[PDB]
Amino acid sequence: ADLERAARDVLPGEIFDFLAGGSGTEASLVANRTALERVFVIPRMLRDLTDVTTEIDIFGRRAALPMAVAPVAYQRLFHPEGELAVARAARDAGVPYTICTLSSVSLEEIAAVGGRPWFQLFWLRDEKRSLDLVRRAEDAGCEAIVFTVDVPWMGRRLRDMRNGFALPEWVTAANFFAPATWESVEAVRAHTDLPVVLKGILAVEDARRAVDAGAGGIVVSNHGGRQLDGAVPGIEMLGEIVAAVSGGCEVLVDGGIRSGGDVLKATALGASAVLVGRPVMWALAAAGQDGVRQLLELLAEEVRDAMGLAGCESVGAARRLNTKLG
Amino acid sequence: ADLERAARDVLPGEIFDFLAGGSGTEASLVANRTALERVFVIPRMLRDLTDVTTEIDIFGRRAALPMAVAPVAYQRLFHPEGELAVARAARDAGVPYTICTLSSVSLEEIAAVGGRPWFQLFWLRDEKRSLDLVRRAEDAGCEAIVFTVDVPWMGRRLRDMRNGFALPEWVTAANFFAPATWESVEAVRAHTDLPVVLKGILAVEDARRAVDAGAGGIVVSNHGGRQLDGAVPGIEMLGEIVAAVSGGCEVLVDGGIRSGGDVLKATALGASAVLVGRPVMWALAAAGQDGVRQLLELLAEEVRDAMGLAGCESVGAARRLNTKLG
Amino acid sequence: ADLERAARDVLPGEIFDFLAGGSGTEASLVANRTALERVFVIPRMLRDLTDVTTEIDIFGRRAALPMAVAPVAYQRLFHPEGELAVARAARDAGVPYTICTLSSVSLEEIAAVGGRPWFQLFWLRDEKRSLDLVRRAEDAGCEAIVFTVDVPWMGRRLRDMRNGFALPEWVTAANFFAPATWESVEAVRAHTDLPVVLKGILAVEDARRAVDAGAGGIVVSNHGGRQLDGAVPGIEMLGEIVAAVSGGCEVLVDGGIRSGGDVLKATALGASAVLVGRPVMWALAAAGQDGVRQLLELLAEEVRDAMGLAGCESVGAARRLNTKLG
Amino acid sequence: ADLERAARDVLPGEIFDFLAGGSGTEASLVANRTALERVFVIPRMLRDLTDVTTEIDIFGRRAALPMAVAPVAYQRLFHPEGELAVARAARDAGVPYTICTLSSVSLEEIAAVGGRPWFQLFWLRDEKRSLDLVRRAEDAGCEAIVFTVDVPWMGRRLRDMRNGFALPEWVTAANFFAPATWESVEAVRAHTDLPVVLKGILAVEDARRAVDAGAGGIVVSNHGGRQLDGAVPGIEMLGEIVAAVSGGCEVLVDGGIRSGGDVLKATALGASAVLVGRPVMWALAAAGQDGVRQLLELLAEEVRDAMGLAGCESVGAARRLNTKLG
Ligand SMILES: Cc1cc2cc3c(=O)[nH]c(=O)nc-3n(C[C@H](O)[C@H](O)[C@H](O)COP(=O)(O)O)c2cc1C
Ligand SMILES: Cc1cc2cc3c(=O)[nH]c(=O)nc-3n(C[C@H](O)[C@H](O)[C@H](O)COP(=O)(O)O)c2cc1C
Ligand SMILES: Cc1cc2cc3c(=O)[nH]c(=O)nc-3n(C[C@H](O)[C@H](O)[C@H](O)COP(=O)(O)O)c2cc1C
Ligand SMILES: Cc1cc2cc3c(=O)[nH]c(=O)nc-3n(C[C@H](O)[C@H](O)[C@H](O)COP(=O)(O)O)c2cc1C
Ligand SMILES: O=C(O)C(=O)c1ccccc1
Ligand SMILES: O=C(O)C(=O)c1ccccc1
Ligand SMILES: O=C(O)C(=O)c1ccccc1
Ligand SMILES: O=C(O)C(=O)c1ccccc1
Ligand SMILES: [Mg+2]
Ligand SMILES: [Mg+2]
Ligand SMILES: [Mg+2]
Ligand SMILES: [Mg+2]
Repeated sequence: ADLERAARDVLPGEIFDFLAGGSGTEASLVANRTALERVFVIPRMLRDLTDVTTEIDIFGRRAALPMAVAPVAYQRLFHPEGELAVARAARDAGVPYTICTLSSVSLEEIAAVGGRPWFQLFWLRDEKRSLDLVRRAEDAGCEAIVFTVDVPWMGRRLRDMRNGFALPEWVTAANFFAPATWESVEAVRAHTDLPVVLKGILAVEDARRAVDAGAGGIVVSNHGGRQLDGAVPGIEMLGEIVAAVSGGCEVLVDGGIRSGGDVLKATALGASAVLVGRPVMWALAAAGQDGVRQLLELLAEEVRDAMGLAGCESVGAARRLNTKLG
Repeated sequence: ADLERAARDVLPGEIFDFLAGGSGTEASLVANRTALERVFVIPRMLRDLTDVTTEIDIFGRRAALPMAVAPVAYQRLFHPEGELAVARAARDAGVPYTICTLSSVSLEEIAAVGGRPWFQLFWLRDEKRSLDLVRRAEDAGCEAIVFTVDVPWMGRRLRDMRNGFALPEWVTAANFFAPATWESVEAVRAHTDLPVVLKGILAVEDARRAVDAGAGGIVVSNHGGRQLDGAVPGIEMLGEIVAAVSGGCEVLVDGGIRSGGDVLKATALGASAVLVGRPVMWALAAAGQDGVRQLLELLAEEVRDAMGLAGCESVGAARRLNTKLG
Repeated sequence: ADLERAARDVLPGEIFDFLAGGSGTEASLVANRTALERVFVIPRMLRDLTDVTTEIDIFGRRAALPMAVAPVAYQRLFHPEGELAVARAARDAGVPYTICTLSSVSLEEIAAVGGRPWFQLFWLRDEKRSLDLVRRAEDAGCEAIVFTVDVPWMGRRLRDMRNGFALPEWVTAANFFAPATWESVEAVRAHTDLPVVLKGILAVEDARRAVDAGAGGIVVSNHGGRQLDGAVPGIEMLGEIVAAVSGGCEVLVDGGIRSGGDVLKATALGASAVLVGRPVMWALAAAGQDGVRQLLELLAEEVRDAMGLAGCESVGAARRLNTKLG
Repeated sequence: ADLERAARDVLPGEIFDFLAGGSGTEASLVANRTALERVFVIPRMLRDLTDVTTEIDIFGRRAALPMAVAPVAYQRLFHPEGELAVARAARDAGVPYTICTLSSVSLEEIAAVGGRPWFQLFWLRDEKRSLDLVRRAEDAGCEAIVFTVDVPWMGRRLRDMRNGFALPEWVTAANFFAPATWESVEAVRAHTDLPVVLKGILAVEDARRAVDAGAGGIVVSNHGGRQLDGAVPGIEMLGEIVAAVSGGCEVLVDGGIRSGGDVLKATALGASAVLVGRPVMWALAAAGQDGVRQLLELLAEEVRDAMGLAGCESVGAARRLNTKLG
């Protein structure tokens, strides 16, 4: 959120491109923003705002905002403290932090920071190794398993191909693949008491099947435009998906959230909470832990401002706002 | 209306930005104009135009045009004569002038200019002080209380933050805050016989509740894009709101009105009248009282021209025009 | 149709602006083109094209194309031969030519060129003088009275105001105003056996009333964007109007026709024929009579090409084509 | 697919324009791309991808991808090996190749390359010569007759007119016209056992009549924007056409396909397969046979990538994907 310039200044171009890029022609990356910009909120007036609160309860825990840090791999690419800097700032802000399967600091180290860590799973070739990663995350105190379900394999990121981009030798997968199926979801659900959250759902019937499968939540998402190029933005499917699950699981959304007003739009369309990816990495690149803290404080102020201006004393009230496309 | 250049020439940049700016990304500021530009009128032909009149009756009084000067705070920012220059030109044009709570000349001085002064209220922390301001306005001969209902607090105007903009010491609140609620509306309605007009309504159910609450009018408005960034333009809610109140109160609109054709569009969508904000301040900056007089004469000619070209001998006929979105 | 550059090269700027301009912000001028560009034809294949003909019968006479030259005042502004050059080229092409009330050569001189002259009427202050002009036109052999019904007064053409544009002394109204009403239409209809064609109809109920009033035709038109700024383009009202009159009169359209493909679009939306204004004046400015001849030959080839490519052996078949908005 | 630059580098400008251009204002050429860009796919997740296959069965034969090389005349314009280079690369990729009536190498030479040759027919003035060409194609082992039905005559390609473009003397119609009708279709169908595929259908009723006429397939197509300027893109008619024929023939589409994601969009809208024209010629110009091979390998990888990311193990599954317009 205007820290993007600072991050472009400091990062090597090919790392900036790894962060910023999408797959193919980047149509789905651009559409995430276009779709949000077409949504207008219809605010309410003259309601009691004596106790405006941005807090929510999600997956058994209070969060300070309806927002979590999205899983983004290899955060030491952006700053030497990598995941620890981001997790510390998230903890201090009361925001859940999603630890990656491909984190550049081990999941146990990040969980020891405290806060509310979730763990994002990629399915390994091996049910047994997959479930061992889930068990590690649970043993370390992670509070939810965010199972990424839109990466049978990685999308074609043409910026990275044009750059011949590769992991610097000083960045590794500190926790150390086969396509996940509904059978994999069931194996995870049977082996943990943590809520299983399926990230990357766009079809209404997949959202309904996720509830039937025992998911505790879904993230309506086209993976920041990095997977199928031409995949619909999650924000365009969110309202239909929220209606189809009719309260059967938490429904989160991501893709393009860049302000507290955008958070308000997502909640007015029915989201329980959003994920935020690239902006958190911009803040990390620009100023480390303190950069991420400042970003989360700015987003917190913007969310409180937008809610009150729209007559909403709580996130639940914001979910009852109506919208109009423009 | 092309006086904007002259105003940019003369004003200090940070004052020009205070006037021109909106909140956040300015999406709602831009949308006010985009929304008007999508409306096309379907004109009628061959009707009697022997006595074309732009006059309306509103809040017990004749007005020369279906237009009033919007409340804009601190008009000495734009010209040394500030509010007195604008109120004199409005009086001479037969246009109501809305005196601000944050006027830079006292409300009694502006009311003494004559004309048809309305008074815009911000709710004070203190029902008693709020009602004393209403009583001052009524004692001074103001004809309507325009209660602003979309500012529980001021929006985030990033131009002003980037400029570190502050009131020059030579500008003060010459009449000298807590969020207004429906209880505040009732307190005002019980304490005045003047029509109470709620400015900043966008939701249909808030317009219906305003009628139920005893409002004499509403202004369908997103506050010139200065409050919630992402709030729908008033012009996009106007037709639905006019249908929902079904004549129970006057329905005004503002945001982006820049020509007599725009006034015609608003009336064809059902508005009783419009407010005009920034253009009046451009005229004031460019040429003081005579600048505002010339602006109002130009708008008067454009409204008469547009009405007649659309076959409308009266504003009521213009409200029966149909429109098409393009 | 790419002769516009040549015309801009040769004409004085203020005359070019008189020709090219619209009223107000020119929104309706631009919308005439935008609206045509959104229409796509659904062509038919494999039909018999052995005898493709672009001819139509209109107002009792065969025309070589479904097109007439629109009334454009003061054509000596564009070329020394003015109206005679255009009328000669129209005659030779088999296209009707509309003589203006404000022609710069007398209506009797232009009618003597031959061809199929129509006469465009502006209502004079005086029913008697108005009807005398109609009688002159009929005596001279004009075949239709094109009564302009969208000019109670002239629109505000800001290019001309900025230019301080006035008629050169070498251009006069060689045939030598009060707002026309439905009473005026009836006076004309009672005083001529020629078909009366009302030019400037946009509302469906005005098209139905025109049939009830005894009009032989209407021109669905916003006057090339020169009258009400913000008036809907005629092409956007054409289909609804054609359905409402259900064959009760001829329905023509104008505004922005710049190719034979555009003629095909208008006919697929239901027009009996189009008028063409500015392009004919470009051709006249660029190369006089021979310029207009070349323009009409190009339009004739483009209309025949478009019809055949869309599977239409006749203009009637083209009116049965379907369209899709894009 | 980014080989377009290389082709522009090497080809003479007027040959590049012959390849790239459309008719008229090129509205239909541009719309082919705009229309695809508005389509978003709704991908499915968590399905079995153990045996993803891009193969289809069409006109009695397996094809490696749901794609064929479109008929493009005079390929020696782009490279000295012309049609033989393209047909060899198509054969090696398992893609059908459409031999043109106006090929610059004889149809028997191209068919002898092997692979799966189809033959595109233009109707000759002479049923007997037309049917002799069909018999030549069948005798040579072509597997389908692609009867072009949208060229009663060639469209007006203004780039070629402005260039005064003509065939170099070193390029000839190595196989050596009157408008085709439904009678011509029947003559072809009665004289061959090969499937007859009507290329250039856009109207729903023409697609239904094609099935009734005994066509084995249709290509929903506006001829790459080269025939009627203003013709709807095929991709905008495809879904309605697929529903109307309800499995009665194969339904192909072309126009603007530039990636495997675009192939996925076409199949999600119901196409059995696509044709690809200009990109194959870019590859041929840039690098001959090996250029076309590399293009087809890239398209094959992109189609497999897009299918799997959208949860589709087969092309049939991709046809059951839903889409949303954006
Ligand atoms: C560099 C980068 C790496 C990853 C790695 C992962 C990952 O190992 N697992 C996963 O499940 N999602 C990922 N993502 C998607 C992310 O979690 C959000 O879906 C989008 O970034 C939301 O959009 P923005 O807020 O970024 O627009 C990534 C996004 C970016 C930019
Ligand atoms: C500098 C500036 C100050 C104020 C202060 C106030 C205010 O103390 N009370 C209120 O109730 N409305 C205000 N407004 C909104 C105004 O009354 C109109 O809502 C919009 O200006 C209509 O849009 P434009 O005609 O300007 O597009 C302002 C608008 C501008 C530009
Ligand atoms: C310079 C100029 C003068 C006139 C004078 C007249 C007029 O004395 N009577 C009338 O009834 N219509 C007029 N018109 C409108 C014209 O008849 C067509 O309605 C539009 O030009 C159609 O649009 P284009 O083909 O020009 O887009 C004019 C148009 C132009 C440009
Ligand atoms: C230079 C050029 C020549 C021809 C000659 C023919 C032809 O003798 N017969 C036919 O039946 N279609 C043709 N076409 C259309 C082609 O078959 C495809 O319909 C479009 O090229 C699809 O669009 P793109 O993939 O090109 O967008 C051509 C296209 C181009 C560009
Ligand atoms: O999932 C991703 O989007 C991503 O960019 C990525 C790249 C490498 C490893 C893991 C994730
Ligand atoms: O209400 C407003 O929009 C506004 O700009 C303002 C700013 C300072 C004081 C009062 C109003
Ligand atoms: O009718 C017109 O549009 C027009 O431009 C005009 C101007 C002067 C005289 C007559 C018509
Ligand atoms: O069919 C075509 O589009 C085309 O361009 C063409 C041109 C010359 C000969 C054959 C086809
Ligand atoms: Mg996001
Ligand atoms: Mg306004
Ligand atoms: Mg026209
Ligand atoms: Mg194609």
